[PDB]
Amino acid sequence: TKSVLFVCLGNICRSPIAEAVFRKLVTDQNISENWRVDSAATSGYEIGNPPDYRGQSCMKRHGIPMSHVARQITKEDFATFDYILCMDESNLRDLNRKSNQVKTCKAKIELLGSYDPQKQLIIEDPYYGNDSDFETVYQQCVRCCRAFLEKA
Repeated sequence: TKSVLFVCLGNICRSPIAEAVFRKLVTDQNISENWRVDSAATSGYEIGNPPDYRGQSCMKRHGIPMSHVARQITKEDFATFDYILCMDESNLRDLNRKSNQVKTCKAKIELLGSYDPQKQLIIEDPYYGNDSDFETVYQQCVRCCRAFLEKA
């Protein structure tokens, strides 16, 4: 099995969308049995919350079921996931910090946007934005997830 964990600060905007995007891709290609897919937060602010409703409206317009309970990344996630793909530099900073506190870091920790063929390296937090900023994030997730799936 291969595994990927999508990470943002709160695990309510960008990482649930990336996770649902990726799960769609793998499910539609008949290989979701081969993938463990999940999303998690670097912070504890949103634990137990569903995705931001704006993101749900976005993903409903694109046909994508999205069903998630926010959770914080754990030390175990570094041992178990093959990839931890994050959204921005503050995510990357925090994840590198946590990775250095564990014994086993199996996971490669990378920005998701490093996969973009269009080269938009940062998936910007849409929390303080509007519907078009959710849509940009979805479109980044779709490009980057497909490149990642091809490379992984």
